[PDB]
Amino acid sequence: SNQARIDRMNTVTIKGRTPGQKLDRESVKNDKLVITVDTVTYASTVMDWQDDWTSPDRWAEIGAQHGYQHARLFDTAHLIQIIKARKWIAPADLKPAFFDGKEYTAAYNADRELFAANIIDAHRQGIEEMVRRDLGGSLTEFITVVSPYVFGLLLDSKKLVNVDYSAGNGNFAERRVGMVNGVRIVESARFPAAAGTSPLGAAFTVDADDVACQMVVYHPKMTLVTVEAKPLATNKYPDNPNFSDILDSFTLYTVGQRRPDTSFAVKLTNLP
Amino acid sequence: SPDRWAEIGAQHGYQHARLFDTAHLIQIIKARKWIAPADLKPAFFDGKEYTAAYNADRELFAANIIDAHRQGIEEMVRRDLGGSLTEFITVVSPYVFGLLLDSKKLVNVDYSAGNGNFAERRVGMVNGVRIVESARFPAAAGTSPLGAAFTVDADDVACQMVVYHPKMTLVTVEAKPLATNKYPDNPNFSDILDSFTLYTVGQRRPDTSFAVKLTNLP
Amino acid sequence: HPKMTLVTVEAKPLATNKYPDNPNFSDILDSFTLYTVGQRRPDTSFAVKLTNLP
Amino acid sequence: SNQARIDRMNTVTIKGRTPGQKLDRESVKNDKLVITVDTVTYASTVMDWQDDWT
Amino acid sequence: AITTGTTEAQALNMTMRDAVLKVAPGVQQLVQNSSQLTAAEIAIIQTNITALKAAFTAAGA
Amino acid sequence: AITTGTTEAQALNMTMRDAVLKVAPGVQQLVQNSSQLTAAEIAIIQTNITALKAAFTAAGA
Amino acid sequence: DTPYKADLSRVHWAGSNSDVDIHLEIFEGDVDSGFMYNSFFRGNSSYVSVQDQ
Repeated sequence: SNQARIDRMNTVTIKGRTPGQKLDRESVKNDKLVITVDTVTYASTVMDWQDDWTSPDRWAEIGAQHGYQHARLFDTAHLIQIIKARKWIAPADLKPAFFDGKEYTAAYNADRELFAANIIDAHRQGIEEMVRRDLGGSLTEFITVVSPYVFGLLLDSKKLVNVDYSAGNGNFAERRVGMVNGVRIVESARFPAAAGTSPLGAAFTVDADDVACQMVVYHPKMTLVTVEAKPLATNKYPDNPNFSDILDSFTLYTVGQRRPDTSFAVKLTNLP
Repeated sequence: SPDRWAEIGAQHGYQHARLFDTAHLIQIIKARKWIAPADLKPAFFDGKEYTAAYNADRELFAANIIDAHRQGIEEMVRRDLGGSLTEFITVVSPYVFGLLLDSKKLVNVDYSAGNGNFAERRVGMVNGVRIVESARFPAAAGTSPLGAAFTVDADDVACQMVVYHPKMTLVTVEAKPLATNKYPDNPNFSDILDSFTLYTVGQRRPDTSFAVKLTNLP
Repeated sequence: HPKMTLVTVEAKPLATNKYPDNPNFSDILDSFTLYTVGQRRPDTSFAVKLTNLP
Repeated sequence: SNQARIDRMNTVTIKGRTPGQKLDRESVKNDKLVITVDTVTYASTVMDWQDDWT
Repeated sequence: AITTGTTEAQALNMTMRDAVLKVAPGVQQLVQNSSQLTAAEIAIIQTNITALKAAFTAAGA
Repeated sequence: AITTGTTEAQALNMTMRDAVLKVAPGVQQLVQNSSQLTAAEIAIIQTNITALKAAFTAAGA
Repeated sequence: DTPYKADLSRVHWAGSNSDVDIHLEIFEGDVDSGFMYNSFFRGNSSYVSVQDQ
């Protein structure tokens, strides 16, 4: 098929009693979730026999070049889908057990230290919100992804690199930093650069507001789900009637959100 | 339909576990109002409460909180309890726990070396008493399943820091541990599942604890 | 046609259950089932209708 | 569950050709069928212990 | 126009879903067989259809 | 009013049934996730609902 | 532009033209619910038992 399903359920409530009284009972609610696959991504190349007979071989180079684009597109789609989950509003039927998606802002400043302080404050707010949801015991499993700009800005903060406060964390000269608010930091170059469309489909379009979010925190198990109908494959065949050869590579998959309650995004505002 | 009893059974226990700890804190938050009886006055002291002032700058607010804690520690020292500061415990909410780290004297190394680390979100002590973080503080005013003695007013909701002695402040009386029971109701077309317990929490020596309140929060 | 006209969908075949009711000093016996019927191929059947009956 | 599904499909047609001619193709079409169960039928009787013992 | 920003719009969007999912299983029965075409059930279908239009108008589609 | 037992009625009912299943999946995505809430996608749902209304009017429901 | 576009046979697509989706969902053992929690203050108090007295 081209769909998958996952179930959802609520919680219960406690009450009190005295001798001679009867116990009361309450109902429990439930819902569902579905994802679908809609698009095939490919790349093709053709050549003639006569040209192939009078030139050095070059098929290996093109074969090697084919997969880099696939990997880049996969990573870009992953990040784009992570970013978009900052606007969900939980339905009232699951309110006690499910929450909303969050977003926090950092104000641009001429000085770099103040900008870093604002960013760290937003991250702290997010971490406190996460801790309030009984998730504080698993902060060793969360991950923080920052674009190179934010990664460079983080080293300019008055702390996180100063031995007086954060001994053994980072080094300014060597461009190194390991942790913030108890969570790891990872640098990625796959963040979107400008508004536009994507080959995957219409669910991956990005506007000006989306591009401003250059920092996100998520759980690598309970946040996203990937649905796959055809893994990446290649096949080179000859077209005997036409005197030529062809090479193809194609795949079919998609990405969707599972629990937007375990992530948040930080937004930079009033940029030049 | 498919079977779904295991999840309900798990939630049944999670909810009891969540209620136990909040019922534990609600009683400590109320001891601040205790007044000793007249006949026992010379050997028994009244409970105490201290207030902190909200400010836009975070460091000044943290300083206010630290001074409020210090006042209570100094009061404790005067009752000949200063020789047992290693037995007391401090319970702080996530908000106040995050406010402490901003102070530039508990985490610095020129003062209080060896205590805490800014990048790792680590703090060890405050005024000689260790810190513990909990998320069980009451969020809104209302009644409780445990009776009228556990009602919380909009003033008890404002206390977010507490100090107490584990072995001398509270006492727990129990009559039946947690149990479960599932059974069919043959005369009807239904199946049922139940959980129940019987216990309470009381006050033994309210004069060994104090609470701090945050005022004028927006 | 006994093989292509109808279909039967069942969620519980016929069963029985006998139990006592202690507080009411009595005994009960029950039998129950849950099923339905539907049309699979109306193509292979027809009906004959009588008209103008008195 | 409480419902079941059955599929439906169309048929094809035959053609012919002489040498040099190509072959045509045809499109088939689909549909489905669904059934549901909602009601329970039962019977019940009750007896007293004093009459049962005698 | 449809909106998806706030809890006020969330309630209307949620109402539309369960308003349309009640209509969905009746139209299939209307066409797949002659078993359930009694005049007493077309009446229920009609009330569900009427409720669907009110849900759409309330949601502002 | 809805009618059955004729070719025209069957065609109208088939069209009304087929118009509903296009709207059916859109509403679920409208409320289950935030990945498909862009302004460009709600336009398709708007046209689907507009066609569903015309189908209802034509069928007479 | 494929020559076979007008004569395709689509399996789970009904209607006058193959546009309506009637596919089947695929389900496994996945159920999302509330997060877990464990008690912490169980040992910080004096305890007395009067269960059967």
